[PDB]
Amino acid sequence: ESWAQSRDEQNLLQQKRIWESPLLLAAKDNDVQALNKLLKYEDCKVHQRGAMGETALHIAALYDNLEAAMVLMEAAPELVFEPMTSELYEGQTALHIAVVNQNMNLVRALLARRASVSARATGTAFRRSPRNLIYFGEHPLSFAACVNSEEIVRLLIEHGADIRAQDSLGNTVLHILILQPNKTFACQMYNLLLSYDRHGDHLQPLDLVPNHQGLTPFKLAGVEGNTVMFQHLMQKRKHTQWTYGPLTSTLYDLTEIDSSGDEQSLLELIITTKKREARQILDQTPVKELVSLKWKRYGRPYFCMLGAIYLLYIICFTMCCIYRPLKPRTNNRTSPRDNTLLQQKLLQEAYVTPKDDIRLVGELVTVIGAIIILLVEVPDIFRMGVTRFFGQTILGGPFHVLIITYAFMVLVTMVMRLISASGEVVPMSFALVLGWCNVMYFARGFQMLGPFTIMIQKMIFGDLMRFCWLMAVVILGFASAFYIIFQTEDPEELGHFYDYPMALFSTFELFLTIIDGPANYNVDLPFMYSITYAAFAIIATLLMLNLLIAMMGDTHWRVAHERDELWRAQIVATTVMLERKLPRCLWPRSGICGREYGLGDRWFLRVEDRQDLNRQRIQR
Amino acid sequence: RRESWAQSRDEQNLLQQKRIWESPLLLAAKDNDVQALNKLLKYEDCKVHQRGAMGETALHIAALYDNLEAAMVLMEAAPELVFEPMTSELYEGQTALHIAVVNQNMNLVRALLARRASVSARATGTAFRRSPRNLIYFGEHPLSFAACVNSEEIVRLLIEHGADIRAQDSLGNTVLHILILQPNKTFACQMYNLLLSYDRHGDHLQPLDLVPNHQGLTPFKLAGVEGNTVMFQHLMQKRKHTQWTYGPLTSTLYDLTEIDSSGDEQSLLELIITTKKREARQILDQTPVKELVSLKWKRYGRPYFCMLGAIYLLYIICFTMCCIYRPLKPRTNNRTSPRDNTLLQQKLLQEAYVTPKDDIRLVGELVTVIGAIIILLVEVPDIFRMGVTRFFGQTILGGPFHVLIITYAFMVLVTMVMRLISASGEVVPMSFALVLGWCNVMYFARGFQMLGPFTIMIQKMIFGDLMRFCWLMAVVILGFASAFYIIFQTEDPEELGHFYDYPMALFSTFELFLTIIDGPANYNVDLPFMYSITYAAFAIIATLLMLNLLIAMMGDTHWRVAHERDELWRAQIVATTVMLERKLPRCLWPRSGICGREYGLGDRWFLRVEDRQDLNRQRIQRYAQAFHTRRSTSRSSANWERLRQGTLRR
Amino acid sequence: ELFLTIIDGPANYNVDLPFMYSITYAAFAIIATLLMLNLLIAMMGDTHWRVAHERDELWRAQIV
Amino acid sequence: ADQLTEEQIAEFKEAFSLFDKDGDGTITTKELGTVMRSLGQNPTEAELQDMINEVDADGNGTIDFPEFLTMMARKMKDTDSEEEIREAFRVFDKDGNGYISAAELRHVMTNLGEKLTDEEVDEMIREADIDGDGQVNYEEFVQMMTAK
Ligand SMILES: CC(C)CCC[C@@H](C)[C@H]1CC[C@H]2[C@@H]3CC=C4C[C@@H](OC(=O)CCC(=O)O)CC[C@]4(C)[C@H]3CC[C@]12C
Ligand SMILES: CC(C)CCC[C@@H](C)[C@H]1CC[C@H]2[C@@H]3CC=C4C[C@@H](OC(=O)CCC(=O)O)CC[C@]4(C)[C@H]3CC[C@]12C
Ligand SMILES: CC(C)CCC[C@@H](C)[C@H]1CC[C@H]2[C@@H]3CC=C4C[C@@H](OC(=O)CCC(=O)O)CC[C@]4(C)[C@H]3CC[C@]12C
Ligand SMILES: CC(C)CCC[C@@H](C)[C@H]1CC[C@H]2[C@@H]3CC=C4C[C@@H](OC(=O)CCC(=O)O)CC[C@]4(C)[C@H]3CC[C@]12C
Ligand SMILES: CC(C)CCC[C@@H](C)[C@H]1CC[C@H]2[C@@H]3CC=C4C[C@@H](OC(=O)CCC(=O)O)CC[C@]4(C)[C@H]3CC[C@]12C
Ligand SMILES: CC(C)CCC[C@@H](C)[C@H]1CC[C@H]2[C@@H]3CC=C4C[C@@H](O)CC[C@]4(C)[C@H]3CC[C@]12C
Ligand SMILES: CC(C)CCC[C@@H](C)[C@H]1CC[C@H]2[C@@H]3CC=C4C[C@@H](O)CC[C@]4(C)[C@H]3CC[C@]12C
Ligand SMILES: [Ca+2]
Ligand SMILES: [Ca+2]
Ligand SMILES: [Ca+2]
Ligand SMILES: [Ca+2]
Ligand SMILES: [Ca+2]
Ligand SMILES: [Ca+2]
Repeated sequence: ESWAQSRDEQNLLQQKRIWESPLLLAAKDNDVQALNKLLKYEDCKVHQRGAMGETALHIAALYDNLEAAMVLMEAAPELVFEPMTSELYEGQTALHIAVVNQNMNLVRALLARRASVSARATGTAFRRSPRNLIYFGEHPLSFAACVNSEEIVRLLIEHGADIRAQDSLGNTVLHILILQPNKTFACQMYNLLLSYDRHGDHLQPLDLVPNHQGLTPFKLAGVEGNTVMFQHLMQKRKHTQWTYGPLTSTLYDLTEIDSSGDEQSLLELIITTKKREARQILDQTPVKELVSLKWKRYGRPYFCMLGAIYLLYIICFTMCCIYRPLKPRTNNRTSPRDNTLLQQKLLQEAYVTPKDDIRLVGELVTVIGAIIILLVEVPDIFRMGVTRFFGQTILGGPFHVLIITYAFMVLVTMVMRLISASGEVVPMSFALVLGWCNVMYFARGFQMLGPFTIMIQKMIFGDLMRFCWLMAVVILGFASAFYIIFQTEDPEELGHFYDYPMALFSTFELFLTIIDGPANYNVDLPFMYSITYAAFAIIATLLMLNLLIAMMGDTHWRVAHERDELWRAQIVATTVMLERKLPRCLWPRSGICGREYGLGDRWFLRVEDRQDLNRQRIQR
Repeated sequence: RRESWAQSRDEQNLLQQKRIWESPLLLAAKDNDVQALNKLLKYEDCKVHQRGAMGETALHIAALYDNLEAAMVLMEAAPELVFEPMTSELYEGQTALHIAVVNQNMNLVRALLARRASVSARATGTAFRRSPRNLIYFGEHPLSFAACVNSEEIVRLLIEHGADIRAQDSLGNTVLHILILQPNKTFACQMYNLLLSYDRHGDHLQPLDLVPNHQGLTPFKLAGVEGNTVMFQHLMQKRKHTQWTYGPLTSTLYDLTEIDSSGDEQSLLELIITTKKREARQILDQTPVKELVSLKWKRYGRPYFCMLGAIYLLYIICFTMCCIYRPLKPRTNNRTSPRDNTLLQQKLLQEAYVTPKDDIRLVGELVTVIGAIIILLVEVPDIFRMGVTRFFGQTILGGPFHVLIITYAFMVLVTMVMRLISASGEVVPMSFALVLGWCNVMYFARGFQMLGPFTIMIQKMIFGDLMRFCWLMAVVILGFASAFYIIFQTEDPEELGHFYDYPMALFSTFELFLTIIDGPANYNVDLPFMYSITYAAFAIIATLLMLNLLIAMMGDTHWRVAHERDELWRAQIVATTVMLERKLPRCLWPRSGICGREYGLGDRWFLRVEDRQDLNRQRIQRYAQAFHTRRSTSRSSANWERLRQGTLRR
Repeated sequence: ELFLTIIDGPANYNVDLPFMYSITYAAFAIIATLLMLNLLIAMMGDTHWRVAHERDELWRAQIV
Repeated sequence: ADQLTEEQIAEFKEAFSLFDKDGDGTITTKELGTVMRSLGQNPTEAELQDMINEVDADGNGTIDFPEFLTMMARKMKDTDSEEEIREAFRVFDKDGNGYISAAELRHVMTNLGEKLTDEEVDEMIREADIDGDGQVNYEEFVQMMTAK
């Protein structure tokens, strides 16, 4: 709220400064005859800062007043050499404004008076944000290349520009050309900046130099999701080898795409970011084949061997929960009368049995398995997600949360068996249905079961965390309505509703119809019941439950195009993860080394494709 | 074991490039460098027979990088340079003439034929053989290359300089076979007509468009197996024999000498049905073949498929009533296994057919054993012949109803054993033989157009959106069934006995997944507290989440594959008519068509189709004037623009 | 009735059913509620929007 | 004719088909006169000889399909299209014949979701079809993808 209020009371305040000032209003419009009158005074108090710190020359610049701006420069002190000395518009010189106004003769007139081509326009409405509609940059040539001014970039370089110009975020000028929304005109201005870049003082030149987080222009085109700029950068790294009729051969340099051993790569940065256009670089011409080489060869044969160890782990956890030690009850079942059926209790400490020694192996396996999960997952959340910054890993991938909770509940029921606590079935009931439903994680190396596990986590957090708010509205109203009808009644004939906890679990099963319903037929039921259960059966069994079939049915055909690229982005997230954890003796480097075959020190992957001979007749 | 192949080809292409830069003449040949070739070839130690990484000389590099100016220098200096095929396990045979051809244009191909070239050069290597491998299959011989690159000027230039238009390949494919299986079909038709023009009526015994390959398969039957709809319409224009044109009414006369099911020669309808490559079923909607199958189905195909649909249906009822009236005898000892775990009170008779009622069943039981052998004598000679289970990878994977009817006649002859040797477990093989027996009534529901495309959809759910569901069902009902078991392990299984045994706990949890029982509830004993939580989670992600999603999967699929099933059903009419024509004798099935003896057209069978053709004056006005020398629309137009930006932005 | 789930299902714990029943009812739990009852929801759901232009102009001929 | 793509040849071959009413690849002087009479205008039997001997480069009096194809380069329509549209048609056209079908537009709509019924697909063609065959040409498809 507070920022939008602060803008609008200040964008109108500097307009109020114009109407109360003689020459600022004479700069708002042309007004040439009164402008000569005012300047021949004793002292005009020429600075007289308004609401954002601008002079009369900035007003003549911003409202495209070329006629007034020529006049003020002869009667000028250092106004030409002068930033806006205030908040949000800060550092913005008159050279900056005339550049963004896209066509000026004042930009030649200002730089005639040796104007500052180095001026840090670091206010608050220049920083990239959702608060600010434009990230034009920080420097004049950062401005001029983004607004597609061909002539001014030719003219700023001529008057001694600042072609590198790292910034508050460390962004180079070529970084800011990727952050623009008009992707086509960026491709023309990209090559125009490298022509004046050539060489001489190496410093890994400007298509290599990173920003203040570490990111080349090629890697920044990937993260933000720029696709038209991405194919233009690929042309520099490809290398055609031989053409044989249709059958060509390209020798793509696989340097900034493949993770060497460290030092975050392009494939590791598409996954961590979450933009929709970000997961589209995964269908371009070197990246499409690179994933399918690492998944066919060292992917699925290391992800099916890893899935078969986990399923052999979850059975030796289940079988030591089936044969868990119990003893008959020694507490005199006259304890509350006719209302309990507990006939067997839990042993204190009794392992002297050869059957128990075989089981004792089975518990010691599944406990060591509970440490190793917390040694490969919890040291990752120490550095990123300490207590609540795991929230991104909460919402992004749920299988981090479930596999930690599984190894946590094993350690909770490890403490309760060492100190002989009472309730072990409360940890184990969580420890089983969490532990078997993690086999759904290993349903992503299969095109059979791939896009079905994505639809399950879309229904739960899109169409069943929606239906279960208007379900609990219904089944708490009727559950308190059915309770107060059968309250003045025998609870041994139709005992569905005899206390308010069980009346919430009768009505919950009547909403989903997984019980038959209250019907005795040997006793006269209350008259109010047959009315209000008829109205219950209509808005549960007939209205809302068949509405949820029509909503899961409508969503499933609507985002079926989306799940087919949500699955192929889960192949990359699995390919990268096994690449990091596994050593270097297994998992050889993808590609072909280029040292032996006299080409360099890089890593190369080639592709050979036919180009459909009618295309050659279009290449006339 | 097989992925070293993709590496080792890519090892050679880089090793080829390295040998170029570490050589004076090859680097001179990769570029033009016409000053440098005259510089080097006046020396003595220059090996002009320099073998690179594949066998490449200087002229190949001059050709593959199409340097015709560098080619003229090398042909003057090296005489044996049009010769010398490559050697390595990749490209073999391939001379400099092939490379000058494949680039669709060279003046070198006019130059090399002048310098005594070699057009018999079989380019047979591991890079010119069709497979899920190399992206191209152009052929072996230099004419086969010039044909399938759309080179109309080069093929005329090859036959004049002593070519061979007939010579086959390692596969046995001729020139005209290669033109059919190219991916550019309409330019293959113009090259087809040109390559027959230079045949000039050879006396070579069925001239060149009847000659088979090593499989034994004409060019006309190669447009059909592969899926060439463009070639099949072109090859048919030689067959038709159009009779008369009474205004807007023609009467063509097709030639069923290779289309119709002939004798022991495998006809064209027998080759499409026994083939993959889904584009092959597009041939079954073509103007001689659509009218042939429909006239073999309405007449002789359907009334025989109902007289087999009724003999089999009177066979199952004769087999059902021999299971209903099977022999039972009361229990002997006296309930020896303890109470509450034993309720069977009959048992099976050792051998007792001594009553007049059993001899009626003895008639009925001998029918279903004789009929069981007949099933195993008409289909098991295909599993006797084409492999047991290792060589037999065809009919198991192809036809689902083959398996169910061999299984049926296996379960009857298990029961034949157990009745004679007097076993005990006879209730088990009769449990299979009834559900297997009555679900082959689903086989005889493909001739009825109503029930036809419904059995198509059922086998696309079983092998589709139900085994995409049955894996993530068995995950859930192994988790929760082990969760409901351990809670009720410490309880009393006499008022709630759904979970007292882990085979039983799998059975009640599977039923609660489908809601085909009610649910554990007592309402007289206060249940365990953890049950009310873990069943409430199991009620949401089974009844509300995962079962209603399975309605959404079968509902999304059914409108997507909704015209494929009408293509799959009409391809099972062909699969039925061909089968019924073979196994039935010729005395019941007349050969379709009209003979040519008494009408004086030869020995070949014909089929007459008449069709009121058309109008559209507007079309023929556009072409004859060249000859002439000296609202639902608003709904439809909205659908075009949704395709328009849907296409130009992708 | 088991094909349509308009009764529960043959289940009589405290006596042991024969072994072949739980196999052949599990296959009749699938060609069932699961397969051929949800296919009928999809088939009636497919047709209800295919003929939706027709069922209106077939109603206007039930006024004439 | 040195520039003809796969589309216009697949249109001219079908245009050669309905114009030829004896099934082979030879246009007689008589069967050219059969079509001309159906246009309402009459031949004179020397006008038929005029139009055949205009382009009969081999010298047989029977217009073969290569001499028919180079004839439509003389009476050419035009060549003005875009390279992305011609590629977009070959994606839609499954069986490589230069025509889109009623079952070849129900495929494209199904990949885009769009839930089309059989009735609107036949209503799409009635705004696409020009000459009136229920079968979209290449020129009928270029006319819709940029114009209307
Ligand atoms: C005691 C002995 C038998 C060791 C048995 C090994 C298993 C109990 C553990 C060892 C390493 C574990 C794996 C370590 C890390 C991961 C990644 C983890 O990834 C996520 O959190 C999901 C989201 C994503 O990363 O994309 C999923 C479980 C998995 C495969 C674990 C599955 C269970 C494994 C195989
Ligand atoms: C959407 C609705 C309008 C369509 C059909 C609704 C009817 C089937 C429902 C609505 C009101 C119901 C009635 C409301 C009250 C009662 C009393 C009910 O119980 C008693 O008779 C109470 C006293 C006793 O048991 O003696 C018996 C059924 C009956 C007639 C109900 C029968 C079912 C009715 C007619
Ligand atoms: C003892 C008396 C009653 C005579 C018994 C003979 C018939 C009742 C049986 C014996 C042979 C059977 C036929 C054997 C072979 C076949 C082909 C078979 O074809 C397939 O399964 C093809 C499936 C596919 O192609 O996918 C279907 C059943 C059928 C017609 C059978 C139908 C029933 C027949 C005529
Ligand atoms: C392969 C097809 C049939 C579908 C696979 C789905 C599985 C998840 C289902 C169907 C087959 C079922 C099994 C079939 C046989 C049995 C044995 C049967 O156990 C008994 O002997 C119960 C005792 C009794 O019935 O009295 C019931 C559970 C179980 C494991 C079933 C558990 C659930 C299974 C594995
Ligand atoms: C978005 C949210 C609101 C989801 C909506 C779900 C609720 C409508 C359901 C889901 C879990 C249910 C609960 C699951 C477990 C229990 C415990 C259950 O057991 C008892 O407290 C009684 C003790 C006994 O049985 O001896 C009483 C009902 C209750 C609160 C259920 C009430 C209805 C709940 C809250
Ligand atoms: C309360 C105890 C006894 C059982 C409760 C089960 C709950 C907590 C567990 C068990 C099954 C789980 C779900 C199983 C499957 C999926 C789909 C996957 O793509 C994301 C996680 C998600 C969405 C899980 C969310 C948490 C979940 C609902
Ligand atoms: C285990 C015993 C007792 C009974 C099990 C029966 C099972 C194995 C049999 C009986 C009914 C059969 C199905 C009946 C119908 C069809 C439709 C057909 O187009 C494909 C096969 C398919 C899908 C069958 C698959 C196998 C099947 C499910
Ligand atoms: Ca129900
Ligand atoms: Ca019920
Ligand atoms: Ca003619
Ligand atoms: Ca001619
Ligand atoms: Ca087509
Ligand atoms: Ca048309």
